[PDB]
Amino acid sequence: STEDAMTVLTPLTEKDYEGLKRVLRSLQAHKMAWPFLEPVDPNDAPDYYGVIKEPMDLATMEERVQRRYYEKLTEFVADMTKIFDNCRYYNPSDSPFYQCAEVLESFFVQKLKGFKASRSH
Ligand SMILES: COc1cc(-c2cn(C)c(=O)c(C)c2C)ccc1C1(N2CCN(C)CC2)CC1
Repeated sequence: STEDAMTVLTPLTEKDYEGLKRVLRSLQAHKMAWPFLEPVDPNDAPDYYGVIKEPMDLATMEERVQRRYYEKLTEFVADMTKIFDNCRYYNPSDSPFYQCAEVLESFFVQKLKGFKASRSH
């Protein structure tokens, strides 16, 4: 209800998408976001799609944001987390992609905390 506190389960409104779009754009503009901007190209990693069952990337999240796919903030955070978890599953810790996931994930958490602090019904 309008009287209850905001949480990760609060239904997202059209208004909340202004902040989600801002957060997503900030990730897309980060210099270390290059491994995640688009789906992994099978030619760059021929075994990838036989290992990673649920791929995710920032362009797919942008499409989902445009379609208002996310009903609760938990679902948005889950897709973002899948990007980084897939990266850390598939790649060794010394991979440049893994290093990009470590910086971009804590940047996402910084931005998400700001989104949450600013949110009202
Ligand atoms: C080696 O460069 C990349 C690697 C990945 C990648 C990302 N993530 C998360 C992975 O887990 C794996 C396994 C990979 C391979 C993404 C993009 C590129 C870039 N392009 C290379 C040439 N290609 C034709 C277009 C993309 C942008 C430099």
